[PDB]
Amino acid sequence: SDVGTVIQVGDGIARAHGLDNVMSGELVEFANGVMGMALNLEENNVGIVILGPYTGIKEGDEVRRTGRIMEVPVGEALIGRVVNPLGQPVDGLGPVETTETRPIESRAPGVMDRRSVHEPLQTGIKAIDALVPIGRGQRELIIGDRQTGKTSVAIDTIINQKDQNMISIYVAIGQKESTVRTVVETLRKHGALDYTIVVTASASQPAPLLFLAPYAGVAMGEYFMYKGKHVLVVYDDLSKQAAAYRELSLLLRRPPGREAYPGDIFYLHSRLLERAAKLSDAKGGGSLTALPFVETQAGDISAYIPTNVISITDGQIFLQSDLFFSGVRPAINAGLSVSRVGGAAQIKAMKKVAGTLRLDLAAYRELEAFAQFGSDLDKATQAKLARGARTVEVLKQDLHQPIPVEKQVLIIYALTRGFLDDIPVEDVRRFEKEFYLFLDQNGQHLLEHIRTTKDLPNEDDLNKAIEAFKKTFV
Amino acid sequence: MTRGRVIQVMGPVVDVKFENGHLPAIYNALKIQHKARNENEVDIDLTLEVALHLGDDTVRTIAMASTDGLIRGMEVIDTGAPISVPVGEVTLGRVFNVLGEPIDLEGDIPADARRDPIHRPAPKFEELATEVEILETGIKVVDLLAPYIKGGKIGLFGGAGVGKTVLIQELIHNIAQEHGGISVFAGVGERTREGNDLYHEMKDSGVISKTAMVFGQMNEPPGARMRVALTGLTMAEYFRDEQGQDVLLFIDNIFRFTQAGSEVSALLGRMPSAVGYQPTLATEMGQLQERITSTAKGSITSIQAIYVPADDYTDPAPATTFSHLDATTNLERKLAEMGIYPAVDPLASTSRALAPEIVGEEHYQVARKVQQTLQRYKELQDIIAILGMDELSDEDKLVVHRARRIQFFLSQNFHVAEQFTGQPGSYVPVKETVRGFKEILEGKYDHLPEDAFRLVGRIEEVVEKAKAMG
Amino acid sequence: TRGRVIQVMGPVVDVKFENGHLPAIYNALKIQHKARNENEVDIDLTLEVALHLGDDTVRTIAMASTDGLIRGMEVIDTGAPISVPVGEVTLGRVFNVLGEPIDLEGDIPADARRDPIHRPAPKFEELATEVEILETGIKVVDLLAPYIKGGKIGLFGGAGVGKTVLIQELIHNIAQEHGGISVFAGVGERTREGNDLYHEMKDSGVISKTAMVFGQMNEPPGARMRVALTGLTMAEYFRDEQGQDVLLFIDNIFRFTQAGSEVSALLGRMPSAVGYQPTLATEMGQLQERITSTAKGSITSIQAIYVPADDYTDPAPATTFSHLDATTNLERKLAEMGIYPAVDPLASTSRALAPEIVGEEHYQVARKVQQTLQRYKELQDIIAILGMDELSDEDKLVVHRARRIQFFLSQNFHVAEQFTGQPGSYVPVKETVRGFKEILEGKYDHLPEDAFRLVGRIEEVVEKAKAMGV
Ligand SMILES: Nc1ncnc2c1ncn2[C@@H]1O[C@H](COP(=O)(O)OP(=O)(O)OP(=O)(O)O)[C@@H](O)[C@H]1O
Ligand SMILES: Nc1ncnc2c1ncn2[C@@H]1O[C@H](COP(=O)(O)OP(=O)(O)OP(=O)(O)O)[C@@H](O)[C@H]1O
Ligand SMILES: Nc1ncnc2c1ncn2[C@@H]1O[C@H](COP(=O)(O)OP(=O)(O)O)[C@@H](O)[C@H]1O
Ligand SMILES: [Mg+2]
Ligand SMILES: [Mg+2]
Ligand SMILES: [Mg+2]
Repeated sequence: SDVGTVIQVGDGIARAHGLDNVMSGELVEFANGVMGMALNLEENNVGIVILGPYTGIKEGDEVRRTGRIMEVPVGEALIGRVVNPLGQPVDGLGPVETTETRPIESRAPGVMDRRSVHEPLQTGIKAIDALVPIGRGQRELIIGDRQTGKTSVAIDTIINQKDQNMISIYVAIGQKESTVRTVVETLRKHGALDYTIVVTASASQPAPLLFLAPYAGVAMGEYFMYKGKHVLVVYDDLSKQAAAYRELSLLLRRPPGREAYPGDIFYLHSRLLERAAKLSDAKGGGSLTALPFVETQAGDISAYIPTNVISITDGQIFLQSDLFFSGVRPAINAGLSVSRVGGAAQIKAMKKVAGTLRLDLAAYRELEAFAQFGSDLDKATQAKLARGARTVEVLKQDLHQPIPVEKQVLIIYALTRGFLDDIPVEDVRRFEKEFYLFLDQNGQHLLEHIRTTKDLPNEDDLNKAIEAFKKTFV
Repeated sequence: MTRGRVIQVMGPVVDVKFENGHLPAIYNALKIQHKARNENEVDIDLTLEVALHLGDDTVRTIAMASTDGLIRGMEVIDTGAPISVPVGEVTLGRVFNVLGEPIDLEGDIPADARRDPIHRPAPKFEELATEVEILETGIKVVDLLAPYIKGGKIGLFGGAGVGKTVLIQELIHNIAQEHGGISVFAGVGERTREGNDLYHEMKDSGVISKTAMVFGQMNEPPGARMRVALTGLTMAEYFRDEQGQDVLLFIDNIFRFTQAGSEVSALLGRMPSAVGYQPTLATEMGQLQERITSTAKGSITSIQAIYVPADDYTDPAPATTFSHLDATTNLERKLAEMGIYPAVDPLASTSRALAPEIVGEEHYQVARKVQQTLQRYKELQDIIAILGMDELSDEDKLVVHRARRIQFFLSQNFHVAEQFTGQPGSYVPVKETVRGFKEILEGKYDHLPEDAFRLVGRIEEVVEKAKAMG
Repeated sequence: TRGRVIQVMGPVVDVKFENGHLPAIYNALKIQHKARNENEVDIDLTLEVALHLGDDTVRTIAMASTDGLIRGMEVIDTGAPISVPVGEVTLGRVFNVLGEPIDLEGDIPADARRDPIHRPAPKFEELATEVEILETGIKVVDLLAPYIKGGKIGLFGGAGVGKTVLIQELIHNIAQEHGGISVFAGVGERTREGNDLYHEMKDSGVISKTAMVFGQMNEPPGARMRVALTGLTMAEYFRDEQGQDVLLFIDNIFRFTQAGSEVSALLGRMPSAVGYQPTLATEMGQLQERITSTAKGSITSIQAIYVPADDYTDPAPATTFSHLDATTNLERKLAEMGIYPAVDPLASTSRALAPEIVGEEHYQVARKVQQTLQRYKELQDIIAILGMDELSDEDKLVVHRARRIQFFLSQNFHVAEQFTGQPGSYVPVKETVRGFKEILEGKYDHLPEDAFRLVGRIEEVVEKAKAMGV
């Protein structure tokens, strides 16, 4: 029957007698009151992983089954709060008071439910918006080493959504809690807190909780998508989720795999990442776009988990610490970063300018590799080097200073047509900011034309407006 | 047929105990269909594939669907045969999952359809044929420098985001547009986004009735992602064994077939080997690719794409397939980010049927001159970068002047790229391809600006674009 | 209540409690035996419970060597975890893992307050953060990766790189300045360095502001595991109940994890990673989370971490890297070169290199320095292949000034008087910035590169150049 004694206890895992009617994934609670999941059903024992503080459990304790799957409470009241994988507040401020609950184990949106990704998602990062564009529904991976500007890009993205109508979620897995607090304060100082939710599963938390954290985030994202609102979700590290799953699997004595990872890694990460979608007009047009993060040692992109996640996603943004300390921040390798929705998730003037920009950058990327070493070159060889240097200078921007799209397309129009020829390379950085100010004060009509039209302004007005500023600049 | 109870569940793996002693054979199919008796139970329908016999009337099975909610003691029934996909004329215009159940909402296949077991002994040397027949695609680079062959296996190699799936789709479209033959498309661990895009593109093109589709999605257990290619092949069998005609079979990414095999081996406790790969790797790859043969009746020609992880071709999964290929096509990202589409490397792509007596000697001579000019240009670019175009002598200058135009003219607009650029697309006949390249190599068009050659089809289209630009 | 020992395999023992009562995990058990005959050996031992086995049996990690243990010995249950004497009594004294004092100066009575070592970590509401710089007087840390008060500081390195020299220099300056209670716990250290440090502290008189717990190499794994937790437990009382700011020092934290891995196989855990226990990250985060600054009190924690083979990508250093706020990584190449300390300028980072914390000029100077060093880092590979006469003027200037810079990052140290026979120096941040600004602008190009080696302030650079006769 349902009653049975616990025969083993250790490291957040237990085994139990009885429970002959239990189900796979069923939640189970002990006399201590802590809860856990039944994961392995054997001929005379059940393998249970504990979702809480387990030190109180002893051999001979009776164990009970709840009869349910884990359900995340879902509502509009969660916005701005900080929450656990479980539906319990950890920010103080009392109960969140959600409407109702959803099982976290659910099927994904299927075929013919999705439209093509056509509407942009704006990050305000000139290099990403121009050369690696993203659209609502796209599953873009950001991957790199330590200390190469990874989370500054997610915070920049979430901050910029203030102008749009996006809903955002930040999931932190296996991180130190004071880092969560620092990120929360960074968001709140810039006013973004009201349209975000932060989910915290720190490393100190019992391992099964880190196993359930990404699904905890997607559960709320799905509620908001099916209502019809657009959603953005960030997972700060899938690597720590994989580590927690490997630890939990090894303690259960499941046979190992390539790097001792269990055989269910791809199954689990695909079950997680297939819930991102862009829904059809029949469903309501909602979209749950995801930006997962993966960090792996020493720039070795070739490991088990990195290749799994690269095989599941629609693109990768490759961040290199080599580029960071060279003065190019945020350090993005445009050559190695792949965009599969390049022209479809952009506005028309962005497509038009960015195609030529990428042509210039690809042309420069090879000539620069070796032509600089030979001091003497033909006249036309050096010109492309100068263009590429000005391009890489123009693509750099300060921390937490996101840009609206139209100023981007204006400055890139100035770049591509060669208007920056007179300007020495050092003045180029100041040129962008003073140009932005001058267009704000004088050439507002161009901004209005782009804002209304979603298309490039008349060439004469753009040329006159850009040429006017160059006269003031020194 | 006969029924037994579940005893153990460990994720995808399930164990059954047939107490009476009548055991299913290996690769058999088992069915679980349950209805909840109490409010805590769930309803589940599950398909299990037998993999091992473990003694004392127990068998070990790999599940084809998610195992959540399984309960020890619930009944499993034995079908008595492998997973049987229904085949025939009923599968044209329809989309199925691995189990041969229609994904489309257009309807459900009835009991009338003839059902073919997925697992069947490979054809003998009963009638296998040695004859060689070239298959025309209409793509200048592919038809000129790497012809494909009926019954042969063709490989597409490259990284992520290089142009493989667009090439596969425009191959399907052009085959239906000109040859008019059937095709079958199977996705191994395909993305839902790209599969949806493919269905919508086929509906727009009016091709969905000509082709058939079997879908295997990444969020499914490893075993289904493994078996989807075999059920697609079993679908392709009928149209050349019974209907006796020239069939094609497309495979999305075999890489995932090998990965799913390795993962299933890990779940079964089989000892790893090589770079984490399963013990029985090549016995699986060969058992796949050796049913894809042209007998006297029909070809089952196959075009396949395979993902190379890190620009290195020595990984066991690419290495094993490389021993099966009649023609190989290598797609380069440097081409893909240039204005030259499709991104196919001329020099890295080869075909064993490029022999002069198979393609004809004019074709062979033109191709050889093309490759010679491209190699000389590749060598000379190093000097051009530092010292310029004017340093080299007249012969080298003319060589590069022709080489750039050859590079551009290898590119052409195609009918599936309408979404991406808003231009219609073209098809070039093989004799037209060879004649145009012969005229370019002989230099009938030296005066034309190089921009005219950028993305057009036939050479008279170069003339028309040159007229347009001025 | 008593239980019988039934197994012993090195560190691990297997007590059986058949009385009808069992101990909880983390509890402590006692063995005290009187030798009945000349063969038997008298033994006094304590065991902590680590895992529950099936039949009235627990797996217990021994705190001391297990020699002389006989199957059938009787074990007492204390009913509580390891208790540590907590209070002002800890100041000055030195203790072992079990809580007894090590120096002969006295004993601690029964009436003293004692606390268990195992408890949950602080919650999210309790934490607080700030940006205030903690000046070190060390040019490299001050100018390229400033430490911050209340922030975790990490020293990463393999054997013989300069870790403990930095620990001693920091403890000397900070204990000279700060009015903080200090706790020093040495995990897996050399037992000679403990005595040397004790005598240096007695010379400095800081011993009254310090409490020390010692467990070193010669100890079985259990003490190596629990020693850092004991030191942390003392720092906890000082941070919270007294409400006094505290410093916690731990040298080579790694041996906490290493001792856990060594006994892991004895505990029935399947292997993982490079031999490590499956439960690595859980335990490391469990330790590291308890070391935090709350609103009640603040802990400035300075830690040193060892790498088993000097591969920073090793699992244990990789997991720890995520818990730090400032890191200095020391690697052997700089030690070989003669520049000290061995901190890597281009891989050591802190959360404080931002104009809103350190100011505009400081941030610009630091980033420009790093840019010059990376340019020379690639230029080494270029120069090896081409030679040093093929570079242009600016490329030559880069090498010149990078050579001038990485020497100036070397400083004459105070605690390095024994090793090199030099006075030592304390360099203020403003002087470091002024000197580096002078360097980057080329104000001191004429000086030979030897003049810049192992000096405190740029004025000493000019003095040494004067000594050279230039
Ligand atoms: N545009 C920029 N200009 C200058 N510095 C920048 C810029 N963007 C980011 N940075 C710096 O890069 C770092 C990014 O820190 P962050 O913690 O977000 O990175 P991370 O790669 O996720 O780190 P970790 O591997 O430690 O988790 C910070 O030091 C920040 O100051
Ligand atoms: N600033 C310095 N100037 C001169 N010599 C130094 C300096 N710092 C360290 N050394 C030399 O390098 C040695 C490094 O010994 P140290 O105790 O610092 O090693 P460590 O990095 O802590 O290594 P371990 O982990 O093996 O204990 C010193 O004994 C000394 O000889
Ligand atoms: N003829 C073409 N012109 C422009 N872009 C193309 C063309 N063919 C493919 N692409 C690009 O390829 C991407 C589609 O992904 P694809 O390359 O087909 O998948 P895979 O990753 O399998 O190579 C799109 O972003 C599209 O821009
Ligand atoms: Mg982080
Ligand atoms: Mg593809
Ligand atoms: Mg040491």
